[PDB]
Formats: sequence, structure tokens, C-alpha cells
Amino acid sequence: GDPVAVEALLQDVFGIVVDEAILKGTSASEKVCEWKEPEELKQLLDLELQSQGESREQILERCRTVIHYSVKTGHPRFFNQLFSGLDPHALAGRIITESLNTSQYTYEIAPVFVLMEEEVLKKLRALVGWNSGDGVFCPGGSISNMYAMNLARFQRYPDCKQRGLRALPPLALFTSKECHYSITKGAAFLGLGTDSVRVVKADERGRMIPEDLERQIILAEAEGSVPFLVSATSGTTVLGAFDPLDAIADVCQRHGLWFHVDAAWGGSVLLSRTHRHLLDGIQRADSVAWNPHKLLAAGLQCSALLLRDTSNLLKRCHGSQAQQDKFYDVALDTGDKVVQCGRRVDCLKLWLMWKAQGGQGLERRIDQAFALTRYLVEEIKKREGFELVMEPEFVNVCFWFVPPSLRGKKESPDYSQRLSQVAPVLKERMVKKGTMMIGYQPHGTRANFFRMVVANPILAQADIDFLLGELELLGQDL
Amino acid sequence: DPVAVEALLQDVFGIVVDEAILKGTSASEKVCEWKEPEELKQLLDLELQSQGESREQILERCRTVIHYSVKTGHPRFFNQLFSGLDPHALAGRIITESLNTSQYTYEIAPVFVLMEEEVLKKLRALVGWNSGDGVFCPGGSISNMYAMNLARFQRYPDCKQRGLRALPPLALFTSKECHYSITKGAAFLGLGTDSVRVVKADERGRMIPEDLERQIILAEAEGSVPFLVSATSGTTVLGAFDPLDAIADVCQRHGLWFHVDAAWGGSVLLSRTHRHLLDGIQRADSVAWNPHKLLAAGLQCSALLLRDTSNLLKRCHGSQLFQQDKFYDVALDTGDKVVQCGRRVDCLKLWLMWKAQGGQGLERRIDQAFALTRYLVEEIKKREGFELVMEPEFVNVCFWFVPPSLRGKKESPDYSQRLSQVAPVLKERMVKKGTMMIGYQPHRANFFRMVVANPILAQADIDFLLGELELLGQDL
Ligand SMILES: [Cl-]
Ligand SMILES: [Cl-]
Ligand SMILES: [Cl-]
Ligand SMILES: [Cl-]
Ligand SMILES: [Cl-]
Ligand SMILES: [Cl-]
Ligand SMILES: [Co+2]
Ligand SMILES: [Co+2]
Repeated sequence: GDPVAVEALLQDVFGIVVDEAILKGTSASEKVCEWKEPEELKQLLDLELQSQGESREQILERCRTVIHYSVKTGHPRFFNQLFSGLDPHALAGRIITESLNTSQYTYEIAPVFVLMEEEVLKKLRALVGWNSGDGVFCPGGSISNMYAMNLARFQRYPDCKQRGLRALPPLALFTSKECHYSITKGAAFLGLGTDSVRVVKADERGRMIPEDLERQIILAEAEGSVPFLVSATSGTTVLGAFDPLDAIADVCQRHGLWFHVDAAWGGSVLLSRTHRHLLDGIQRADSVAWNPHKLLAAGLQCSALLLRDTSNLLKRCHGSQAQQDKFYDVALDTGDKVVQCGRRVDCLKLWLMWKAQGGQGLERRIDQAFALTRYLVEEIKKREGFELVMEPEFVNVCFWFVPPSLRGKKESPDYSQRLSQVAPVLKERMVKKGTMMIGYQPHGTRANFFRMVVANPILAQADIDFLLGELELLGQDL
Repeated sequence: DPVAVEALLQDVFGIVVDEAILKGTSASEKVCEWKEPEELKQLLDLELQSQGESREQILERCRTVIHYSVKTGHPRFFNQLFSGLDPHALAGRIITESLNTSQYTYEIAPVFVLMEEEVLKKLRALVGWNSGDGVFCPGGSISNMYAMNLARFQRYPDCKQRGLRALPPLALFTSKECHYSITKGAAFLGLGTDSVRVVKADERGRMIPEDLERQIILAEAEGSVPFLVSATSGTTVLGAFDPLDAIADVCQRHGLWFHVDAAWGGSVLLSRTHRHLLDGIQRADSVAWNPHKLLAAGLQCSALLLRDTSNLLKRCHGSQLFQQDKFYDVALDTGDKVVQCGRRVDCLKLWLMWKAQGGQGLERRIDQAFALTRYLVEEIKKREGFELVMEPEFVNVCFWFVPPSLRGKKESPDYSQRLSQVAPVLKERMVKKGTMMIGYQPHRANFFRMVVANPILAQADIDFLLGELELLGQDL
């Protein structure tokens, strides 16, 4: 109240959103970003909060400004991250979620979503290969990884929950040198310390070497630490590599270790009958992290933690020593499953898109991203100046743009240094033009290279031809 | 293609406006649509399938999901520490979701990096600080864990690398009335729950400084290292406010990090009239404050504020050959401040509402909630069958409904056990009828915890809810 005013405000806001954020925001005819230096953007935004409010017209103008100067992450030429694109059904679900404004904490205040989340989690477990189990959604896959670490410690040393880490021996966990940095950040957060993380060599394709895993386990034991968890990666953030899960599982079983699979990125490939062999062996995991907000475009945040456990380990680990006077089955309440209290609804946006697309529609999208990745690799191999870092296993395509001044100069002593300066210059230019955005980074001894990501559901070959031609134009003088 | 997307989303928004926003804030509609779980399971037809569905089937699912969800903006929704729908905050939420980015780098969120900075700058200003640091968190429970982690790292930075076995045993202190995230957090961080020393609270639900200082001296005598005190400004059950100036005096004498869990009560800082409740907060090292509670910003909107200006936050949470020579000043990026990687934008919804209302409009709302709390107290005291648990100092009003069968029977030896059965029955009846939702809490006999927070609340709703408890409890 006033409801007329409320409806008119929201419809007028929503009109700006549809026109400026959704239509213009996903159009190749518009810019991916409107670069402004920080200090200049602050002036343009006029951010200082004040005692006096503003008019309806001033507010709507501010809505336009925020949109105008924001990055268009649904644009066909946005390649900067491991998510890209705007699924309309997911967005409808997001909008519904934000209007209902509840906490996913008890059946009492979130009955539709408590049941919806169970069912989504059940289907995700099925695609992993489990007909039973547990799990919960988390605010980001980094938190999912920490849940797994905490559960592994609890399962082996449940006295830790009450007595803390001084009642325990030193603990060691194991992960690939290509691991997401949430493993070490989590270890530090959980009190283990980053030193508890034993890094395992990866092979030329970026995949953990099971033989170096075993060596590392034995060495950690000889040094007086107690191995308790192995974390493999099914889809590394840079190369997009997939650890060999059946062989890592073998090492875990021989040593009695908890087997966690960080599939935040690659787990969505389980919807593709064609490409899900990349995760063969994942059904042997004790836990799996999986982020549908990446490859499936569900929207941040959409991160699930799946468990094979069927013994209420999740509630026993995180539940409060304190629901015995209610009129419904309290097993439906999920507060004891998490360290949060309030928790956003993150299942609707995925569930609604999934209902609209079908399993077939999402499989088709994944298969179309793998097919477009093949087109990008072919164009890179047929064009002068483009050099692949390694053959892609996923939708990460890593490559250099070799500018004319360096072609043939590989044997020169400063070739890797000179080449490392190319991507940063191209990034600045494409960003300041607004034509596209592509992530780049160095890697081991490798000079700065681009990491292209083929994921946007509306991507087309014409966009790959455009990005390659745009790099040639932007790097001609380098 | 674009015409079908616009058509779809406009169709969906029509339903959202009709069912969620207009019906969901109408006193004539129910607050919840109770269904036994198994009936709702079957009604919803949740099972995911190979084939997709038509636009028509999808729009039906949108209306169904809204129909059966609780209307947390309804005037008679009192179940939580949040209630109501601010349309500007909602407008900000809807923009955020359509821009779908990560509050991570200026490069992919240039507007929101600068926006969060200003918002946090203002929040610190209301705490009483003209400098500092901070970040937004996915819930106040995590805000509290950050504070625990920061205090640990600030005293024992070797912990980040070597972990807790390289440290002495550690002790933190909170009130008996504190939020359970303190104890879940301690376990999560490897401290163990035994590290949390519970301090007695007084008759009004407030930490007793004398018992805090005692527990601190004891922990030392047992060989532990006291390192943190966590106070609460606005407890979840009684809405008490710990005496922050006296607690600060204690932390100061023993060199302890002083954290104020103001998730609930922090918003009172916007009120010149009522902010005295948080006197002494300016002396804290850290403050948790949830605008999604009393300011109605939308879940999640939970700030962690630090007086620190030395990048303690980045040293604590930061991830540590050829140089990635980004072309702008990466000091602007906030990825190292948090243990997440991806992070939602949560500042727009708050900022847009603040621009619309001004600090003056938000202060108006807070003062109006306090005044309506006085009204509710008055009506409880003037009505037969209602007994206040204690005098409220915030917007939480804790009270029993004594049904006719127990009026006068206080001295019976089993009066309490019979009184404690009343609220669970009234709760079941009000949920299944759908006219209102009020939480009750065991803490003596199960009492109700009313919460006066919804911005559209009026006297008529307080009259209604008292009348409704009488109706629902006349046969008890
Ligand atoms: Cl990403
Ligand atoms: Cl959340
Ligand atoms: Cl399916
Ligand atoms: Cl709450
Ligand atoms: Cl988040
Ligand atoms: Cl203000
Ligand atoms: Co080539
Ligand atoms: Co009375």
C-alpha cells in the first residue's frame, strides 16, 4: 500500500529492465560493456546516500544509469567468466524468488521450495549415479567444498565438533595443482591451515596423476599427518581438465579416504549422454560439488553439495544441540543440514528452466557448446597468429594471439616475455571499445594466454568469427 | 526471438504482480496456504523429465508456486525477524537478477563495486566510524564466522598456514541469549563448541559484565587464551540489547576483540530517537548488521563492518610467474576479502530503497515500528488472557495467551505444564486457517514472540491478531 502506486512503479521498472537489460543486453548490435574509469563512474552514478528521498522519475533514471554502465553478462560476446548468457526461464524463476522473499530453513515458511529442493537434489544424485543419498544447496561452490572437508573431518573424528582440532592429530588432504583456490581458503577457514593441503602433480593435459597422489599420501603419513580426504576436479577453471576419477577412487579405497569431486564447473556435463564419460567414476565419490549457475546459466548462486551418505551425517555434523512439539514431520526442516540459518531459495530458477527445456533441451545446449568449441578450435588452427596452448577437453579453449612482430621469433631469448604482454593489451582495447570480453591469465611457465569459454546458449559461429577477427584487428600493431 | 522473450517475461511478471505482490500484501488473503507435505508433493508435480513444457504449462507452474508459498509481505506475517515488501528494494532485486553478475571485480561489476563501497561507507558512518572496511556475506551466520575467523587471524596469523594445533587453546565469550551461529561457527572453524564460554544474562536478557569478566579470568586460569567477546544488540527471541559500553570496558581491560552481533538490532542505528540502545558500538572491532531484517531489503542483505583500515580482511581471506598486468587498479577488486569466489550483488536493493526513502524515510519506518510495539504492549496489558513475559526494549513482544480454562489457576502445581501446551496448538490452528503466523519459543513455558516490523503495519492488524488469538483459544 499504495498498491496502485506499487504496481505502477514495478511495471515501469520492469519495462526498463526488459528493454535495456534483456533485449539490448543480449544483442550483438550493442556493447558488452561501457568502460569508465572508477572516479568518472562515481561522478556519473551520484551514489552518496542522504536524508531526503527522491522522486519516482529520479529513481527510474537511476535504474537506467545502473543498467547502462553495467557489464552485459548475457551478451553473445561476453566470454570473461565460466558463466555467460541469460536463460529467460531461469530469470523468471529468479524474479519469482525475489518477490516471495523467504528463507529456505523450515517447511513452515518455505513449503514449496523445501520439497522442490529435495526433488532437484534427488535428480542431481541420479545423474551422478545414486538412487539414494543426501545433500543441500550452498551460497557458492566454494562453500560446498568446505562442507565436504568439514564432513570428512567429522566422519573420521566426530570429537572435533565439540573439542576442536587440538584433540586431533595433524590432518592432510590432497588436491591437484590445477585445483580451485577454494580448497586452500577453506582449509584455512576450517582451522586446518593451508599447509594441510598436499598438492599433487598434474599431467600435460592438466589431470591429477594417480601415482603422485599415492606417493603424496604415503609421504604425508611418514611425516606424522593423517590423510583424510582427496579432492579431485572435474572441470578445472583454467584448462577445463577432468581428473581421472576411477583411478583416484582406487587410491581412496585402498587408503580409506573420503573421496570428494569438485565438479562445480564440469558436473553439468552429466546431462549429456554424449559427453558425460568425462566424469566416469564419479559414482564412487562420497561427495560432489556441482554449480548449475555456470554451464547451465541458472544464475548466481546455484551450487549443490551431493552426498552418498544415507545416515543423516549432514544433520549430525552441522545440527545444533537443541522441534519436539510441531504438527509436521520435522525431517523436512533443513536448518540442521547447514551452518547458515537464513538461506536463499536457489532451486526455483533451475527447476523452472529444467521444466521448460526438459532434460533434452539442456542436453542439447551442452552438446551445442561442445560443438561450437570444435568450431573455435578449427578456426584457431586455420588462422595465422593463433596458437593453441593445448587440446581442449571441455569448453575452455586456451590460446595465444601471436602478433606479426613475433611470428617466427620463438627461438628469440625474450619471446615468452614479449608474448606475455600481448593479452593484457588486447584486453584493455576490447574492454575500452566494448566489443567483447575474454579472460586471460598466465599458467606455470606459460606466457599470458586467453581462456575462451563456449557456454552462452545463444552463441553462434558468427560470434566466434567475430572474436577471432577482432583479435586480429586489435593486435595488428603488437 | 526477442518478441517471444519479452512476451514470456511480461506474462510471468503479470502473474508475479497479481499473485505475489498484490494478493501477498492484501489483508483479505491468507498468509499461508497450508498443505500436508505429501499432498503438496503430489500437487506440485516436481519430477524433472526429458521432454520440456509449453509456455502455458510454465505460466501455470508460476502461479501454483506463488499460491502455495508463504506471503512474507502480508500484514499478518509475524513468524520471523523480517516481514513486508518494499517495492524499491524489490525493484533493485529484479534488476540485480537480470544483470546476473558476480560481486568480484570492477572488470565485471563496475557499478556494484563502487555501490557496495558507498553503502558500506554509510553503514560504518551510522556505526560511528568515518573509516574502515567490510563486505557483504550470505547471511548473518556467516558474518559472525568471518568475525570469529578475523579475530583468530588478527591475534594468531600463523593459523592461516599452520592451523589450530600450532596455537594455544582459545576461548570466546557470548551471552546465553546469543544466536546459535556462534556455536555452529566455532565447530566449523575447528575451534570446537567447547571453546565458546556462555556468559550469564540478566532478567532482561542482557549479558552481565560481571560474569563475562569472571569467565575470562577462569579461561585464563584453565590455560586457554581469551581472544574474542561476541555481544548481541537485539537478540532473536527477546530483542534484548547487551550493554555495549560496559562490555567494551571489559574487552579493553583484557585486550580482546570486541564483536557486536547487530544482525537484528543494527538497523535501529538509523533512528536518532532509539539508537541509544547501541551506545558503545563505535568501540567495537566488528559489527554484523542485517538490513534484510528490519529494513526489509530482501534476503540476503547482511553486512560485516570493521573499524580496521589496514586490509586485515584481505590478508585473512586472500588467496596467496608471468605477471597478470591488469590495466586498472585491482585494489578495487574484493575477491580477497571473502572466502567465497563468486558472490551475489546484494547492495543494489538496499541502495535503491535508501535513495527512494532517504535516511529520513527509513528512520520514519523504524520509529513507527517502535510506536506500534508500544500499542501492542498496551493492548496486551489491557486485555484479559494476555500476559507479557517481560518488558520489550525492541520490537520483539514476548507474551502468553492464558486460555479461559487456566485463568485464575496460577497456583496449581501443573499450571505451567498446561500453559506450555497452548501456544503450539494456537500455532497449528493459525497456520492451518491461514490468518496469521506468530512464532513461539521455549526458553519457561512456550510463549509467543510477536515481531512488529512490516512497514505497512497498522493498529488494525494488532487489534486483529489479539482478537484472533482469543477466537482460536476460547476452547482451551
Ligand atoms: Cl566464473
Ligand atoms: Cl544464501
Ligand atoms: Cl531429465
Ligand atoms: Cl529470521
Ligand atoms: Cl552470495
Ligand atoms: Cl542518511
Ligand atoms: Co593457427
Ligand atoms: Co492482560
